[PDB]
Amino acid sequence: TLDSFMQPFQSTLWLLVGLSVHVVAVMLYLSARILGMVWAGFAMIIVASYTANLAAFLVVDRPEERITGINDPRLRNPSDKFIYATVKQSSVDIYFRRQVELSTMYRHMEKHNYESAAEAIQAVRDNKLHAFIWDSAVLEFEASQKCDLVTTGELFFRSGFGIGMRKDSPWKQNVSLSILKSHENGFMEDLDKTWVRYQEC
Amino acid sequence: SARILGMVWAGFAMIIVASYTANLAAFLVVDRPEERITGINDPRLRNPSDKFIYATVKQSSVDIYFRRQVE
Amino acid sequence: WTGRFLMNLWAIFCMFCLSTYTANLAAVMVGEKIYEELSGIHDPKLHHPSQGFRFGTVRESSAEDYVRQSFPEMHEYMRRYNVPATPDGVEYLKNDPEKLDAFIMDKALLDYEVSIDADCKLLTVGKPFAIEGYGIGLPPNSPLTANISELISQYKSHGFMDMLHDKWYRVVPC
Amino acid sequence: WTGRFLMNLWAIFCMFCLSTYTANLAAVM
Amino acid sequence: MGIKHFSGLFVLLCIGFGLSILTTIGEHIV
Repeated sequence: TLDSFMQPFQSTLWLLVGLSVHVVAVMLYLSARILGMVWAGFAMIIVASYTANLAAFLVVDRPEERITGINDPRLRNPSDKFIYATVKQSSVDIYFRRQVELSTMYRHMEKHNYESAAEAIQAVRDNKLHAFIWDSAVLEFEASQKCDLVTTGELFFRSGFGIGMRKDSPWKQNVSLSILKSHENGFMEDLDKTWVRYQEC
Repeated sequence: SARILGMVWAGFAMIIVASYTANLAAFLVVDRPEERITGINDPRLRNPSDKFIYATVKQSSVDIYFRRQVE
Repeated sequence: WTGRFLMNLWAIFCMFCLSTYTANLAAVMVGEKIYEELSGIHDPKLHHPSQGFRFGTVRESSAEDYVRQSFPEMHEYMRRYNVPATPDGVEYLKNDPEKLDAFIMDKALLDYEVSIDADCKLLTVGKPFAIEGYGIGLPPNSPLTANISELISQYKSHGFMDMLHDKWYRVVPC
Repeated sequence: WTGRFLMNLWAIFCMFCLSTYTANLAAVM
Repeated sequence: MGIKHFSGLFVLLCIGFGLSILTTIGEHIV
């Protein structure tokens, strides 16, 4: 909020104004009308300039923080302030060693890296890394309970948590029928409300 | 009550002047129409209007090709 | 002494107040984006009726049949807000005065019909709920009941849907 | 009368000019 | 350019004050 008044180096302007006022007083003590008019005009001009500079500084706010997507500019050359860590030896590493274009990306993911979800999400609180790359439901849940960090960004690399069954197994169809009839009959929404999302946040 | 009324009126005039100055400065900063048409993917060059009737000489080289693209 | 202190305090306060007012006006005029806000499907904005909104759907169409028989308390609260077609629906909302104010219809058609309107007045809101899936319907056990299946699976796995999905759903910035 | 009106007009012109100058200074920033 | 403008204003004010003082001194005996 409006607190960086001294950060704008207003001390130098204040000192210059004080010195000029002292000089004007000395000159008037030592013609006075012209000097007084000059001082008044200088004060008005300085007021206008200070107001303009304050407005310009207020315009700048360092916006466009957080993140937008996976193809957004920041995620194509990490300098040193976006060291984002995957969770090496997962499916995620495999998926970053088989998408050719992402090569440079992958390189820096093989810099500082973790060996468990727990220490990772803790380090997000430890304020070193500024990102994380790991699947969806776990993330939204973790964001819910430990109401410290909000999910963001879009989705990519879609998929579906099916129910697996042996090839041409005797129930190859009936489970499909039931899952559809449920999946439209307002069941998954009920279960999702009761288990996957919370409201402490 | 003359002094209080005068002080209040002067404050109101100063507030009005400050608001007017702020609005004028914002309007001056805002004005930047420019934005000439650019290419093949533009909001102006993606949908019709009445202010952008653009043409091309009929039955000639461009128009034939520029018809097959179902996209 | 007292007069000088009072004058200095008054001048400093006036200068600071003018600067703060200028900053507040700059902030107020430098950005604005609010619109409305809907959290999801369960929000009491529509789940709890509030003196008769519109939020219309498409009669007997794909997504009405969900709320047909899962929240059976409010079908009468749709009934008079269902214009037949889709595109006349989407324009029925933009050509203000207000006639409708929310719209329930399958995602793909919506996301298309927001992306050729440079007026930019519309936007997808909220998070997805429920699911469906399109397909090609065949007569009762025609011979090509699986050749299409393996072929279209091969198409999808190949990387062919991407070509198309780029070719049509162009996302142009308003 | 005449002097007061002239002074008020000069003040209004000066205020408009100062506002324009401040706006220009902000724009050039 | 704010520092440059401030310095220019200060220089102009100093020159004007000096010229006014010199003129007043000259006209005092004139």
